[PDB]
Amino acid sequence: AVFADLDLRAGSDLKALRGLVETAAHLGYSVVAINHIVDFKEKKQEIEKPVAVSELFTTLPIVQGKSRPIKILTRLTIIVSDPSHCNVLRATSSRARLYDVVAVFPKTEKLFHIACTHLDVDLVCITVTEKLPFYFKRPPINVAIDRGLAFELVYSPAIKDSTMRRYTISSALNLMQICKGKNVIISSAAERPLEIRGPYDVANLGLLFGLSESDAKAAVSTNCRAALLHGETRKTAFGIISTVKKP
Amino acid sequence: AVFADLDLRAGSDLKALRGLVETAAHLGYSVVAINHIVDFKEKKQEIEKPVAVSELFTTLPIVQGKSRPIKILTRLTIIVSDPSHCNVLRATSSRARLYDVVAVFPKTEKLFHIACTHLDVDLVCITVTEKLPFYFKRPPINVAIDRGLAFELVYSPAIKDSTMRRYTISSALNLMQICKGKNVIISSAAERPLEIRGPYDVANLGLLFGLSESDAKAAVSTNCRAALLHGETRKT
Amino acid sequence: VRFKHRYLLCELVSDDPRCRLSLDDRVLSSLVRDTIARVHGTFGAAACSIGFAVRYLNAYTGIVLLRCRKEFYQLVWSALPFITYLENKGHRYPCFFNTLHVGGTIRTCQKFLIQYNRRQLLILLQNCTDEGEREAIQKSVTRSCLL
Amino acid sequence: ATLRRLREAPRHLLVCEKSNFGNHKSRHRHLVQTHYYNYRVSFLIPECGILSEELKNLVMNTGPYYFVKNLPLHELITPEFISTFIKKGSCYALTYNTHIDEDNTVALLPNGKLILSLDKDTYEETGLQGHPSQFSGRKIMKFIVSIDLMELSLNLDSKKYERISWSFKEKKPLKFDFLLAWHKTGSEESTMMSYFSKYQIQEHQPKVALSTLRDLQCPVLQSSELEGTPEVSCRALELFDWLGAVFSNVDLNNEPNNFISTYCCPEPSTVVAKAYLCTITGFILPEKICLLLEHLCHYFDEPKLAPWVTLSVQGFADSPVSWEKNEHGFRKGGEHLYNFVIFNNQDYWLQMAVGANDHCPP
Amino acid sequence: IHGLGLAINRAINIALQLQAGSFGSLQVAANTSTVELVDELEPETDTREPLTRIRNNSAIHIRVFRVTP
Amino acid sequence: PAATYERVVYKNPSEYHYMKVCLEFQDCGVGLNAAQFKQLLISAVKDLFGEVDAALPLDILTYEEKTLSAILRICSSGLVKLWSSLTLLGSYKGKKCAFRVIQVSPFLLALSGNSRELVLD
RNA sequence: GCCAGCGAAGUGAGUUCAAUGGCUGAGGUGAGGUACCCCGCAGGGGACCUCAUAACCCAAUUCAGACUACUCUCCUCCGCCCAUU
Repeated sequence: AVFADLDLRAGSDLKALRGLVETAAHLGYSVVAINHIVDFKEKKQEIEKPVAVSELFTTLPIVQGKSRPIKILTRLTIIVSDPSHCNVLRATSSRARLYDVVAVFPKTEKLFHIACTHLDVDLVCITVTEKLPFYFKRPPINVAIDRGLAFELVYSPAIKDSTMRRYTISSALNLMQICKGKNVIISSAAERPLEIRGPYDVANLGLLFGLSESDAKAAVSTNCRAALLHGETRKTAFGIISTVKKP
Repeated sequence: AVFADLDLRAGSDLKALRGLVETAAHLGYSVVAINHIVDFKEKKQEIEKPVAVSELFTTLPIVQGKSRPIKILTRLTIIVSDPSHCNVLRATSSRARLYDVVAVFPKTEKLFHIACTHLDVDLVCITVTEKLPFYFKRPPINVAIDRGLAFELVYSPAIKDSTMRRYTISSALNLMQICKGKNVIISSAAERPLEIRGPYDVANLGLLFGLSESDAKAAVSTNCRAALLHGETRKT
Repeated sequence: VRFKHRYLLCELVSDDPRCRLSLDDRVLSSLVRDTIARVHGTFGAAACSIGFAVRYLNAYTGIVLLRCRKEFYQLVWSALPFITYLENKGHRYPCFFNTLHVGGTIRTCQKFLIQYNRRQLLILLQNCTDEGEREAIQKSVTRSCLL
Repeated sequence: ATLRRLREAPRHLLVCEKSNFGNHKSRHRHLVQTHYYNYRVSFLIPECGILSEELKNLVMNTGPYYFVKNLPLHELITPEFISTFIKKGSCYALTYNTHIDEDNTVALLPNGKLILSLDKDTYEETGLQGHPSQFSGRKIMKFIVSIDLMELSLNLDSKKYERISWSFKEKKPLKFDFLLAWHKTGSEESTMMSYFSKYQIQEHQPKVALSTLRDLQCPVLQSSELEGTPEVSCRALELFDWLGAVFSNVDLNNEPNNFISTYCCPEPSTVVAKAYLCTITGFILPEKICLLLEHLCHYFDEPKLAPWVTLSVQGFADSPVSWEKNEHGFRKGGEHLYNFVIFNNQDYWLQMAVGANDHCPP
Repeated sequence: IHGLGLAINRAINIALQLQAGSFGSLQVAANTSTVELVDELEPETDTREPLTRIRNNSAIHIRVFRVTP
Repeated sequence: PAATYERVVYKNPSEYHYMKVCLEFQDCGVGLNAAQFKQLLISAVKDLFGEVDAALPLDILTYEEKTLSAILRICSSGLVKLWSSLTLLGSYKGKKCAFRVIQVSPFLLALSGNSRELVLD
């Protein structure tokens, strides 16, 4: 029962990035992941040396739980709008095998179907900003629940405008009447040093979404475990993981 | 299955009074009664001929539902603040035996205790507007439900003020934790000619007050039927 | 693979009938979606906006048909008493009144509108007592037998 | 559907029992001795400005308790540790700050049953016979293994002992931070500091907070009425809501203002001039509470001015197994607690608090 | 509406209450006639034969129009 | 005096749920008040659940100014509706804030000790 | 190989811009507990209290049959490994 995972979308300086690690370590978070926003306009993919976790952190993260170090992982979130840009993402299966968990952000119903059936990703970002209606069809959902695909239902409405509170609750309740709530995770993309809540309080925002009476606690613990483990079988191989042990 | 029996607090003129009767006849109402405001300021006793509805209305109340005439009743609302004014109600009970259903408005929890036990009334007016301190106690509620005494909740939050919306929903839920919904009615006062709601509209407005999932429909139908059934033996 | 809908009827009962002429689908969609945000918060303002749409509206008659879900019909049907002050160029005070909450099923939702319309013209006979209007009632009965 | 679960309920339970201390079939001793983990022990006596010196020496002698950093599980199953503490008394172990629904949690029983709660990543690697504890839908995430060390002590060369001892040493290393304590019930007295000389053991004393509250508005009670008579006595449910506010420094009046506090006293009440407060914060042995329960039972040997006293013991929010069978989880809160409202006529009220996913014994 | 001799005591009752109920111009025309009624009686006896009695009963035909007011 | 035994097993008799309140601010200018914290609770539920749920029965207990710790309670219908409204930083003036919950238990006797750390070393 | 239909009111659900598996309370069965009662063979029954009752999925003219997606469950047939004698 690996508990209190995150998906943070913030990088501009090491002063604000280390502050989010110490703040998440304070409340309940044991494994903290960092996304990387890649757009289709710039066509830039900085994959080689993006973060340097062991080099640019001061060697000792401390949580109030088991007092274990934080498994700081680097994830990838690609804003995808055109099918002429996803071909570069399909070329990353053999060129650059980094960014352990890869998340995709679709915008087209023709592109949402191939991401859940044909494209090999780990999670799918569903966020609605500034009047983005999108229909949720049942055949691309019913295959993803057996395949192992999850959904980053990333919430951050309290940053700038209170009108963004409507577009998060509208798109989530469109999903809960259709997906039935098998593997849907929630996380907050925080850029400010106080935009993260405790994981005991996050589980009601998924119950604000509905999703269960009890699996809303498991939507941050159990479904985040199956979503992180989907990136491990995509990283090395799907059936055999060979690790080098040198004592 | 006598449905939509609510009460109005309305007297200014015959034009505004008949407009509320024709509007209530249009929606669902088969029993409409007129309340009279009696307080300790003026100390007036107009009991014999207050309105005489049957001698002024043009003899035909027609509804578009069951298509039956409306039994128009006369009810009284006494605002009581001091216990010296409560003794007036025990003196006028034998002098003028009118006003078939009697409703009283208490303000003190010591006076609320004798209203639920010793004072002979039929309904209890509970309206909290603009910071009225009145807390509810559990033993005076448990006697009134066994006696058959009802409790009012008169609302008009949608037109006049927005600050008055909060005191009608907060003082209601202080009563819902104790009374449990054995005999609770929810009527509405109407001074303007459009301050009334529909017959099935009260059934979600009681669910807006909470209190039930199905018995909120019985708060306008079943608990309102027990007012005339218990008040008829008090008159005779 | 299909959604279960709920269809609720409404009726504007008011004087000063210039308010009944100022009815539009753009105004009604901006009225109901705003008054849910005034009574409830941003939860019900968007939970009753993903299936909410207008389908049937007659400004000369005054019947309002609205769309809502099985899971969220209790928020729209509880926001109906708190609809006042339809602000326009003039001074208007309408107020909606429900008739019967129909569970989907448009056909019998139109059947209840027929029996409500037939009971309204029969009561209107003796109360109005107009010779020019009674001939217009006879035009309504004769054309209804031709249907 | 979506609107029902936003307002319905969480699961909570309360069992109220009245009884007699002089009864031969009373289970006031068996329910406390077989309650395994205790953190908060608080007792109240109204109208007590001068504490008795016998009770004051009992508060300062509840512990001590030890804390060992990074202690492995194979140390607790050696025959040297069993013959020292387990065979000659009752030794307790609780993994500190390892939550019951987040990480691995190992607990030790005085009957010699090492009952530990593991997750799915550890239950499949250790290879110990267990069973599921709470269903989380379909993906079962937690498992509990019960290891009886006293039955393994009869045959140390058996196949059951070598399966468990190999599973901790070379098969799966598991170190934890234990809250260790031992009750001296043996002939040869050996301290815990002499045995754990390798690891970082620290002797800790329980925190004692002594306070005196004035002008407390205590309710009126009748011991032969649990539901509460109207306008004469109070309900036993109403005291369990009132009692936590006195310990949390909440004793206010009605203030009609912008900040109205709608917390009324349970009526009918009685103005009590003095009230003694105590808070014993630490890893408390249940045997020390039994000497505390019998001293409060002997508090009414003399005619006292107080009508009733208080004994309320709050357990941890991290205890795997309490009340000998109940697997206490953690679903958005929920704690286990019991209470004693001791009267002058040897009668007591037993108010047991049940959390979210928890059961209750008689 | 039809009805026999006992039924026409209450078949007239549903027609007149429809006038105050439906509230519209509904013309009522009634037509009386004769309904024959053959009764058979036969005991369980070998020497007996069923004597078939003759009897008549009164009926009505209360006809409700839909007259345009 | 007498000697008897009674077994009554209640099932959800509480109808109340207590909450420990902890506040965190960015700037050091904490110009709050017990009357002003009540205004922050009403306007926060009004922005998510509205004016009807804004006047749910809730009260402030043992409020402190320096520590910014209080105790709130709403019934079983309003336990969910308070966690959601205060999650999205219902600030007073406009400076950004956070609301982080220490412990939740339906009784103050279970809330008074600790649930978060459970020993402070 | 080829050849045969009837626009006419109303399906123990009968919708068609596509109704209906509701809540509470008390049981059944499947685990757990008793300071309770009766029968007297250490035993058994009753009473009371806590909890599970689902997943797969949706009528569109209907029925029989094959195929496929299934577990709160019951019946039949067995395998592997652990431990015991």
